[PDB]
Amino acid sequence: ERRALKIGVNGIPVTLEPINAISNVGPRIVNQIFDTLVVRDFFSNGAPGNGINLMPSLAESWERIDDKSVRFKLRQKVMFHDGVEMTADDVAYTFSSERLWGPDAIKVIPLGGSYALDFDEPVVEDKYTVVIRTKTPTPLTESYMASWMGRIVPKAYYKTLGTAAFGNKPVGTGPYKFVEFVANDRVVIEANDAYWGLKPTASKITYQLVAEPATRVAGLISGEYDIVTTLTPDDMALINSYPDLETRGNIVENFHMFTFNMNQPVFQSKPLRRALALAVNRPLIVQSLWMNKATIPNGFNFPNYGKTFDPNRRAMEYNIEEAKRLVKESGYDGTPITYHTMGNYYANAVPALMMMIEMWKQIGVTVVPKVYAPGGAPKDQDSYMRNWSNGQWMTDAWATMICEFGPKGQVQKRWGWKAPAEFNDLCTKVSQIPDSKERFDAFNRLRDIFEEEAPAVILYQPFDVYAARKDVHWRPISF
Repeated sequence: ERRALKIGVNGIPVTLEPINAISNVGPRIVNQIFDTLVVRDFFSNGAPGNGINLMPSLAESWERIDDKSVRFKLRQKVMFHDGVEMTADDVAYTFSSERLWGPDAIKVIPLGGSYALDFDEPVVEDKYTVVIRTKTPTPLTESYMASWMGRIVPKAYYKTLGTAAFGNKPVGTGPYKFVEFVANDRVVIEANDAYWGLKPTASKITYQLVAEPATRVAGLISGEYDIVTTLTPDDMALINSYPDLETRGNIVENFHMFTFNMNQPVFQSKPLRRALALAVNRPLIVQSLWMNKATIPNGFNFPNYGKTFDPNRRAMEYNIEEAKRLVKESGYDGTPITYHTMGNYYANAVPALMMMIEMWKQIGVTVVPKVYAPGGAPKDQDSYMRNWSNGQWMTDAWATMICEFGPKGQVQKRWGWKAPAEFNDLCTKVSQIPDSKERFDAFNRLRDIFEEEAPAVILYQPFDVYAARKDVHWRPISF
């Protein structure tokens, strides 16, 4: 009745601490180990997979008290995997200054600051009642608690171990409990039959890194894997020709990109960054490698932003006449520039890069691929161009333009983008005003600045494909 699942994955996260595991490969594991206060009903209001009504989870109920404060009434007798009962203390600690958004917390959850709402210290009213507060008004508290920032950690155990060591031996309240983590290789979790919710339906889950997609497809065909991730539309015909197997594909609320180390002199200024951006022929890449199933957004602008999505925004520019003119202006000597990619951690990363190398050769720039295996990431000083993705994890344009690219983010702080002052002032402004024409127009100005500055270059939203045995009716890979 309960089988051990073997999942062939594109990558293994560097840690299982839930915030530091935020990546394309960590949530699928940490979402089984941990729970959130509330969850999104992805099928609410007729939504075919990405709906937004919030439903109870670790919180049985919740009440917004005012524009800064939300009271959560917690489920009782919820046990962490080590037998310690979850209480309001744990929830308060999860969103505390000490763990998440204060100055010392920034050092160990480097991105806790940039991804935190403007929290004030939570208040514990009683064993099962906590109030989550913000120093300034924000309507996002409740939906943030359903996000990948909201996974609840055990205060005593986490504080004792510290963020790094906790990430190697995580304890949560989720339906599966930690067994093993071998860096760059596998994670094993096992059924938690003390789970407060529905009993787990698998006895154990092993996430095994299988770097090459063709090896993952061959492993599903041979029965070595029950489920495999991060395939492309091109793999679908072969898999679906096996009656026992099937594929599932969808546009995901994530965009692939390439970006730059702007601490490097070659990328400290926008001309050469923008030149590389304007030479990307996105429709050709989508037609060649994605069977025309990947979507090209009209800027840093996605429908899940709701009131801050602009359906009439212009397309991102393709102008090799201007790209050639900007290469000449930059004084680009012709020196080869590396583009680092961890194989096909991102689906079609290497074939899209090879097509972009040809496009960049056509505008006078020489880009050379530097393909590395998991754990072989270069030091920041050795990184120039690289690929990345951003998951659009809020129903508001604050994520990821402000999270990642704003003044508190890693693109400016770690990777050296010296953003125009109007950009950082607009980031500050949008975060202190409600949904309105002012806020909507402000995000459009930020999008315009993003395209002019090219701290990153959006490629497309991938058509993510996974595959599985038809007789495997539950798949913990987080669509």
